Amino acid sequence: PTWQELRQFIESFIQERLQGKLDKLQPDEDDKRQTLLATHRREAWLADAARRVGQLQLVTHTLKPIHPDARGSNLHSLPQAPGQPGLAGSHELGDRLVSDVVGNAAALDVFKFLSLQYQGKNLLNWLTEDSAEALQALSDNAEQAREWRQAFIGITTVKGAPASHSLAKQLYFPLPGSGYHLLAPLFPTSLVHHVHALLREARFGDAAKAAREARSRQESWPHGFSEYPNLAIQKFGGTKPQNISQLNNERRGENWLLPSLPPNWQRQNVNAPMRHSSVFEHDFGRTPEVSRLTRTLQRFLAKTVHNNLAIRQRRAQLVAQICDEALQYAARLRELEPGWSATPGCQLHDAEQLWLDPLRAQTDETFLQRRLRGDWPAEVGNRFANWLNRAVSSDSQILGSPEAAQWSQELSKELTMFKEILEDERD
Amino acid sequence: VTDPEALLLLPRLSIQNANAISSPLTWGFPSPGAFTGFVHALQRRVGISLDIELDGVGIVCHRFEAQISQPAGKRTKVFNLTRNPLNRDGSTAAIVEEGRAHLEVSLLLGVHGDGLDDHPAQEIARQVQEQAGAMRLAGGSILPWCNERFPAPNAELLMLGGSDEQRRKNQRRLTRRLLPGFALVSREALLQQHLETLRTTLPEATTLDALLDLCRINFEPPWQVRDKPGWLVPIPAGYNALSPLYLPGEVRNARDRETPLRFVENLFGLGEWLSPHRVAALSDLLWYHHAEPDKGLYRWSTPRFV
Amino acid sequence: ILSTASVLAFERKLDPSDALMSAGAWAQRDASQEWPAVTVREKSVRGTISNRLKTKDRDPAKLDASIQSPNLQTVDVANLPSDADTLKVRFTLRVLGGAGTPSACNDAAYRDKLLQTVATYVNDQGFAELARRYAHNLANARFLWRNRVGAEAVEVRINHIRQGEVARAWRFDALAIGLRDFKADAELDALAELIASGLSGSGHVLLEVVAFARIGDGQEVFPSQELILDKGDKKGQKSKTLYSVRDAAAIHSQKIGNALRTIDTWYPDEDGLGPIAVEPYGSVTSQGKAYRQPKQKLDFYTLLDNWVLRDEAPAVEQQHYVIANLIRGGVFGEA
Amino acid sequence: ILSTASVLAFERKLDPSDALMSAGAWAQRDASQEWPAVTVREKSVRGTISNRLKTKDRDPAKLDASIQSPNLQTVDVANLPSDADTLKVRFTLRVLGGAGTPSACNDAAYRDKLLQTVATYVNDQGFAELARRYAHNLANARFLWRNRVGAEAVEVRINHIRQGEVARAWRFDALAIGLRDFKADAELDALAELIASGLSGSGHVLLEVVAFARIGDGQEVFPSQELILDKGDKKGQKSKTLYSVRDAAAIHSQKIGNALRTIDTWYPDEDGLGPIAVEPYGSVTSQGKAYRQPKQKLDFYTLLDNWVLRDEAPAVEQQHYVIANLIRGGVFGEA
Amino acid sequence: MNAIHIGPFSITPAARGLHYGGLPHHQWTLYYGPREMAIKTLPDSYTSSEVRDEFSDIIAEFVIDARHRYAPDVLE
Repeated sequence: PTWQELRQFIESFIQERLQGKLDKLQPDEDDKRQTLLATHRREAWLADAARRVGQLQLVTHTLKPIHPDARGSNLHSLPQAPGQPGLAGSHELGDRLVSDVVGNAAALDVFKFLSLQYQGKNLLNWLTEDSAEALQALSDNAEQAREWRQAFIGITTVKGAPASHSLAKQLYFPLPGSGYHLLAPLFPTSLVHHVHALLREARFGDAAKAAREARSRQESWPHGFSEYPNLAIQKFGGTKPQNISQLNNERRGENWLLPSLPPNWQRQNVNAPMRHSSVFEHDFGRTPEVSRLTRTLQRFLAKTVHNNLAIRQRRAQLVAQICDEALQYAARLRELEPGWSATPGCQLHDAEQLWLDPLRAQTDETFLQRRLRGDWPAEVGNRFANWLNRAVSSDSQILGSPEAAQWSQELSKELTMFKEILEDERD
Repeated sequence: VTDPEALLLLPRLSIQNANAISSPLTWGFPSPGAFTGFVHALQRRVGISLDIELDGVGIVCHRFEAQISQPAGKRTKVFNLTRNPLNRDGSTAAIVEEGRAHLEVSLLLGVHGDGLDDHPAQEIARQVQEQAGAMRLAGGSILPWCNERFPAPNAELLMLGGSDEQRRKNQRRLTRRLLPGFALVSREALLQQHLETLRTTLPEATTLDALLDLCRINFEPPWQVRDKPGWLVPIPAGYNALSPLYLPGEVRNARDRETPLRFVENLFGLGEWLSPHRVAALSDLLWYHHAEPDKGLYRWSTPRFV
Repeated sequence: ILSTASVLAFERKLDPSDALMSAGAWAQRDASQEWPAVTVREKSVRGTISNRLKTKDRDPAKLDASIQSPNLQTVDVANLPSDADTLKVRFTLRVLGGAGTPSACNDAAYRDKLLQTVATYVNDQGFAELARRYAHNLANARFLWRNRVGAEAVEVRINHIRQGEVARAWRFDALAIGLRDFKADAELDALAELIASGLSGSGHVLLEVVAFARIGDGQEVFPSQELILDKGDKKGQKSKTLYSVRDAAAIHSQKIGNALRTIDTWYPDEDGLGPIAVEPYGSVTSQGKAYRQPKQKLDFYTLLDNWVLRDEAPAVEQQHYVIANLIRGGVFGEA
Repeated sequence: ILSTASVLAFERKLDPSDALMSAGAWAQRDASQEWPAVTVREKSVRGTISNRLKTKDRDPAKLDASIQSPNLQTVDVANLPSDADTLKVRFTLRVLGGAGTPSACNDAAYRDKLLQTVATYVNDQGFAELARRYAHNLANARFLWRNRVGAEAVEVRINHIRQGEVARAWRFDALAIGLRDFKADAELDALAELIASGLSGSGHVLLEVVAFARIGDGQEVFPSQELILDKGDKKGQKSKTLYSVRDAAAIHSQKIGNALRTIDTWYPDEDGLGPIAVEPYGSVTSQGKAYRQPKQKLDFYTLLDNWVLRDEAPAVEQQHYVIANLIRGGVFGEA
Repeated sequence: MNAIHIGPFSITPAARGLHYGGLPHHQWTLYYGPREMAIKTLPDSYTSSEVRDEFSDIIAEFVIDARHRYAPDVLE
């Protein structure tokens, strides 16, 4: 509200800056202290600040993460919020926005001087508007105030012609009718800073680690936490992160990428169930995915029926996931040797070996091809249903009530779909 | 945006070193934009000569493997790199980290046009196969399956079957072909529904927090885990405008001077990996471009899924 | 005025795959489709300090104290089995066409002038020398690198795959063909003609290259080592990590490409090294020194700019070097 | 001024393999190709308090309380069968040649000067004494580290493998050929000449070394040992882990190479200890001390720098030591 | 460094160190009185908090097993 108090604050801040640089330098000779006190205490320091602002720029999407030899145009832009649903971006970033700094790594003092909150809010909005409190505390003359204001406000604008370097990415996007646009994207440093803050709070925050310690002792807590597995680290500066940006200096590289991975990204091996009697309980049963599925089915078997429609729906796609994983497991056994089912053994699951190895019919033109064609084994579905009955909780309350009736009906639907899948395997 | 007259199953394509850096916030499988651009390049190179249109791609990911390692004492992961050539002064250049991964995918290409009746289906399927055999899919080469036990032939199937039973049988056999894999679909409606649920849970919640919550492993006290309906990966959903549309000659250092250039930024959406048996028709998995250049929103998605 | 393009790029022609490593016995190289793969294992090594001291650690007491601390490391190691003496290295190679066509380029007049320059080169002598040198680098086992060093006998079998079968097959003795001399042989000329036809074509020509090196019974093979940055973590890591694709030791594709690119014998320095990999500013990673410096008029950028803009056509060898750089690819163009 | 190179990497000559150890019967060792491999087993030990106390807990009450609760742990153990008295250890050695040539050298003038120095060494004194001492270390079973100390009789059979067949076979009584003296023997001189031809680059040498030692029926054998970082309770207190390749006990290749390198009898201290492994700063891990201190002018780096840069050729023994270091290989060179 | 005491537990370091990779290391062993529970080889650059966090999980599972083993019997 008063220019006198703003002058008092800025003089105070340059006073701690002066004493800090004198203490750090410890100048006992060469007349360094006199030059420091004659250049960083008056309006001459504001002249140097106006000089240094022209080399720096506040941005929200920088280009320097893309190959650091690329010289392009960095932008400080917030995209408009789309009407289309279910997608994220920079347009969610409102008041929780942090502005990047690009340029020299030694002139960033003017950035923290310009991002001050003296009377309650930032200097940027004060210098944009014609505020009586501002525009006079920094200059006694009007022309000096005007030139310093234009200098300190142009730091958020695009400097130079719009250019994206050769090392930067430019990606054609086909227009709906016979056209293309070039779409040079910039690295959203504001988004990765916001997600870095969120992930740092989730993985190293005080409440988060308190919840982790509560789970470690298996006790209750008013809130839970998150785990964030399979995070990837992409560093931008090999040894000098400050050459990219100040936000990339706060987090030294460390893009903290999220795991967009398919379910088969950790394929272990394929093995033949040789000397075992039933694959679904002996070799199929201890793959980690189906183990998790049957444990979720175990937990959901004994549950309240207040939301019984949603619970039955969830269990329906649950048992659908078990049958899908069974089909996938047979499909990946299809890449084994064609005649592994003919190996000697007392227990080799001959009833299910017709479905486990389709490829045996090629070598055995008359031994087992016609048997598999004519029989069309669908009792494998019955055996897997018996395995699922062995894998469901033995609750008599569900069996007496109609809950077991609904569970048996949805199981019958999933098993008849599964049997129809195994029906046309001879095509 | 259109219904294909046929589905073109590109067989198991071994992709050598695909860009594992899908987005500025996600890693792993390549972006669907890469696959849609590869299909558009197929149409631009061989689709026009065959008088057909190649729009829509189905991604199944029969096998995935990323060149990553886990350092000792850390639970996160780092990317294995390549030794670039030295500078002109004989010193090591600054390392720019890129992720490179091994794929094995088979693509369902949506075909519609007069070349389907003009040419045999096997001939156009073949010619598309040896056109794609000399291309790139996500920055990596394509391994063309030489001197193994038997190559997988390309197969084009017309969706207009002679009967409903014949169409259903053809769809199931095509699904049986690409069985050891998981179809990739988009879940924008699910992401919005979860965001509304989160907003009723607590206000002023952005869709970024809903996207993060749908992918992270949540632990709740009595210690259980909040279950997820599917795999629910976070994927880049396209590009949003960051600058006014410049003329083809305005932007310095452009790719060409015949195409307008607009600066953009990534849009992050929800995706799902699911078995191909859980889709009604195999044409519901096809990914399409949705540009809408007036407001930006240069998006790729798979509509007509549910 | 024919200003040079601000954005210039070339696609990687002649791109190989990962060299899968497998093991077996000699004189059974024909039935090697079922040879078991070479697996990367783990072993512990305990060494002693053997690096140079910085004149302050040379005190005997400090040296003895530092030796008394054991130096333990975990390394990835790849070995032939104790009953197999032959290492089989197999990879696939695609020779792409449209060799002189840039992938991205701004100026359309620069497009026409560059394509005219490549047309003049191809109808003057073509890819006869370049494909000859590439076929030589395929014929000798230069892509084995350290595996080629102490092998009793190396044989390279190269098959042309047209549709799904061997259209034409080659067999070479890699140790007879030198690593620094490019002679002429009839089978080598046929392979060079095939590679040149692939480079001049519109599609691609597929080759599989299978090399059998008789290393020794149970000896130690050398897959490509992976580049992992320590990034200042406090835990000690494994010092050596080997590359494998699916539980099978492999060599990186760019390593094989660098082996194939070793055709440049026209650099201004003497050929004491012999051929070097074709790169801009003639860099050699093993020698730590970049030949073809821009202070001399023999680097790729100045040679290309003089050839296409000022029409100053260089020597035939330098034209071969420029076109070999076009085969290699790269992201070019000034701001 | 010819300063030494910053990158002076050397590759390893005399490449050994992992030594797989099997078991059988003496006087049945001629047909020993079908002998079953020695397997690494697990056994339980209960250790008592037998270490020095720290002068704080030497009071009787705490010592008795510690004795009342001994520690239980599982150790990997390898023994012969109770009906087998001899151990067969088999590995293959490959002599490479080209010792003076570095694998990586960023200084060309230094590389030329070093090559000239090694060449004039070879012209003056070829690889005759070094190969003789390597032949001694092959003839006696020094690669049997603890399997040799109490053996009744040790026999080493070395076969030169040319084209997959035994071109020449050797047979030595490894207990007659001691671990202390480098004497003269006609068969051993032939082996030394073959190793010399391998080191000089005049021929390809691959040796298959088989050692038979009578330890006793069911007696413990000593394969290589792996490092254990974490013990825990999930693992059954695994305290010692032995090295194996495929369910077969084995010795690390670097241990075999260290046993071959034990040729250095020229260190400034007295040779009452005997030969030591050829290392920079002459270090011995068991002795905890470094012979050839850098303070004295007899370590590898100062001798090499004086020999190459200032042309100060050392004594012939020190030249042998330097060339043995070059054969051994390393990451020689400063930052 | 020095032994870390966590209630009845003690994390005492080895007197002599070692080098794993290129970094100095010491073996830190966890005790419950006279019972040795686990040994870990840890970098010398770890502080006491990181060494304690390395054994926090083993301490927590000891606590869980002790709660389940000696839980009082329940009347219904």
